[PDB]
Amino acid sequence: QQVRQSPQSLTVWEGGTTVLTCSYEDSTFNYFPWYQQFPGEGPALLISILSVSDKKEDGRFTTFFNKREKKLSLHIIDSQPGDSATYFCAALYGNEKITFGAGTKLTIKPNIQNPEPAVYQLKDPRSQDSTLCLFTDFDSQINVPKTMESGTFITDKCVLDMKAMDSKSNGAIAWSNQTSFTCQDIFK
Amino acid sequence: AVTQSPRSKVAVTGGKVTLSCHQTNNHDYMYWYRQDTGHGLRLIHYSYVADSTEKGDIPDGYKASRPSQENFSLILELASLSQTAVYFCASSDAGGRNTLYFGAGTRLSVLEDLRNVTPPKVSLFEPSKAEIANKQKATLVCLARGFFPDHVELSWWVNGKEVHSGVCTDPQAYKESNYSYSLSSRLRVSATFWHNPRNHFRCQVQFHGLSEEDKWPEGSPKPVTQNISAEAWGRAD
Amino acid sequence: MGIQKTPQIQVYSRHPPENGKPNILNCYVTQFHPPHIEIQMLKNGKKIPKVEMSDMSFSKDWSFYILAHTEFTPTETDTYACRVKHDSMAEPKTVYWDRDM
Amino acid sequence: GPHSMRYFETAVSRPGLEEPRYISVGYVDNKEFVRFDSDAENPRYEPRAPWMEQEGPEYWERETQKAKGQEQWFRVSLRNLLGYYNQSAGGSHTLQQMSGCDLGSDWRLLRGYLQFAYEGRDYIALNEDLKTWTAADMAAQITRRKWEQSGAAEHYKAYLEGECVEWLHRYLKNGNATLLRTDSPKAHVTHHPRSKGEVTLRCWALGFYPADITLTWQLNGEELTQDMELVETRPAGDGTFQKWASVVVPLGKEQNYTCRVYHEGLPEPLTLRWEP
Amino acid sequence: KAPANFATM
Repeated sequence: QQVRQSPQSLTVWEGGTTVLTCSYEDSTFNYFPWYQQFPGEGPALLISILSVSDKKEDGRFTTFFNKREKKLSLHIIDSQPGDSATYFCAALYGNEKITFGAGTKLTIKPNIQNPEPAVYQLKDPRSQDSTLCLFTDFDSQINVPKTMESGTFITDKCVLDMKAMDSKSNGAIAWSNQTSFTCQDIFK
Repeated sequence: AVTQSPRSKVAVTGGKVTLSCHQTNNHDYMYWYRQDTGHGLRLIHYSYVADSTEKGDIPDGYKASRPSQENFSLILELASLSQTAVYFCASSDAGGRNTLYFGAGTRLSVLEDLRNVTPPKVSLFEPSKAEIANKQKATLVCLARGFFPDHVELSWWVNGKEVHSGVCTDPQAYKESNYSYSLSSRLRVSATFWHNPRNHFRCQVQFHGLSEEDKWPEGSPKPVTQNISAEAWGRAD
Repeated sequence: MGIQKTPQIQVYSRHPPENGKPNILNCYVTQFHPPHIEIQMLKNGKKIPKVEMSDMSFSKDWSFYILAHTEFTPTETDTYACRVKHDSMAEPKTVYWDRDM
Repeated sequence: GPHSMRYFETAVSRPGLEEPRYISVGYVDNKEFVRFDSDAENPRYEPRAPWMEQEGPEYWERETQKAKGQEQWFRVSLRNLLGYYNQSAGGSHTLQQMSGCDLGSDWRLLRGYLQFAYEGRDYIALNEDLKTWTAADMAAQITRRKWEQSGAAEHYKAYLEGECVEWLHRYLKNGNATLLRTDSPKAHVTHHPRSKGEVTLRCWALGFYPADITLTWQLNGEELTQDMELVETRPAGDGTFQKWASVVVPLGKEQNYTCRVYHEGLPEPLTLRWEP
Repeated sequence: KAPANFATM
């Protein structure tokens, strides 16, 4: 395969610079577009460069081309949560058909700087006895535990941002096929 | 514009499936690509003029038809398990370096038995008094459970308008058992927004199942594509 | 568009002609546009079969050119010609071989 | 000295069922070196000079694929122009392209060319800056605007300054010995009476290569202009060329006139006279 | 090598 794109996915902290790279085999390739694909949508041309150039910049996005090492890269400065998407590098020669990389799934996350972790139980009022557990406002370093039991489920870290004020927060949810569980241990 | 139809398809193994694409770019080149678990864009078939088609890189199992300049269809005569994937149509002017303009994609699941297709139970868990008290915030949690296959899209609606601030939805449905998926999301608002009885909160789960093309026998609900919502009003309690 | 150009025709032998020596008759047609053209070589006013046609090419003014050729053995008696039909002209143009040109 | 490379391309639509005829010819220093024709039994780029046999099969494969892409491009472009000019469906129409580069002996790009004609008239051309377009008519303004919006000039600029220059250089290295080959003209003068005591003197040059040549007539050391006729230089069919130039002169004065033949193959120009 | 044209006319 002619266009090699790694990693499968990458996380970069919000405000950091994300660096995405690809390598290619055919040294005659001379046109290198990048496509961005947001979840539930189709890919769309982000930026492109010809092999006669070193770089192309458009706003916060820059592509770099290095012929000698047959490497292409995409830099995103001041990375926003809205840049979370799959990025596809691609290459071709002349009017030959485009070759796409496998794509890198980029997620930009806030690194939370005043964490107050808490665990809460919530109730479904259209139910007899149905409850779940919310683990919220914990720091971006820690690993959310995964279930050590059939019948109980713990979700991955999910980051929200109330753009109403300045309050991003990591959260995760747990529920069980029972009220034998308790929220105050399930999360550590 | 490049528009695909349907948005989602659930088919039986060995069943016939046609994915359609319509473009208004007046472009001569059209393409069908395959994407697997969010990776790759693999060329199946393409066409550079109305009324003919060309084999792409992974043509096997697929036919294409180009009845007009605007329309390019992908045909799976005998759908197999391995054809479960997301399919993207594109157009371009001529080809080579000319930009590809893509449709929004079609998700296909191929199943041994369509009796397994089941819409979600959608449940809305109301915020804990401890959070409201301790943090002056109120996290609502929506849970969709018991659905199959995993063609669901979850959205939140506040006072009749879709919201994106303050939401985090799981990126991937969690498989609870062979034929049963679950998905969660949360919406966080301020305590006083939650405490206002004028505010209406709705979790909507878009389930993609069977369509009109599917026949369904006499006695049970057809598990069709449909919206299922759960709701709650704010309150000063 | 656009601009038609009228074909310019020469008929001449590859080697100096002598009655009774086998030779090649050329019909060189240049400066024409559009590229669609019909070219016959004639002996006594009758189409010669098996006339070969070169590849067509064009010049930096966009006009086309091509070479028709056939084997022939000139005599005192036999007339040779090249006849060309092209949309720049009301009627076909026939150019007789003149051995001094 | 300078050097040039050119690709001359034509697509001609046909009123019947057939797709357009597409032909591409490459030239190095005005010598044909490759050719593609969609009407060949096996349509592919083919070598047209001996020295192109240095290229491997991948060269011919990928050039061929390129031509196949160009053929589609010309087909689409012809159909678009048919709409821009509101022309009837059952006709025949010609689109042509000239592309290439002129290089100095220091391998500097002197000038890049990228231009088109439709129905024998200039349509659009990339300007000398390799950045802006000159469009000849209403339809071409449509094309110009389209190419301005898609950034098309940048792609042609890249080709003209990069590949065109680099491949020309490679072709001149490989083709050097054969590109320098000459065959000298053989010249003679013929004498053809005409009316009222005048004669045509015809100065012939035969069997020469390359085609470039100059023939002049003179009298008493002055080059002539009037009473003069030149035929277009013409192939003999065997890879050499022919030309003649004539003057009309008074009977009795023929031997006063001399013909000069200038050709790069010669150690010096030929001078000759009617020799009865 | 030949040009590979970009946008159609």
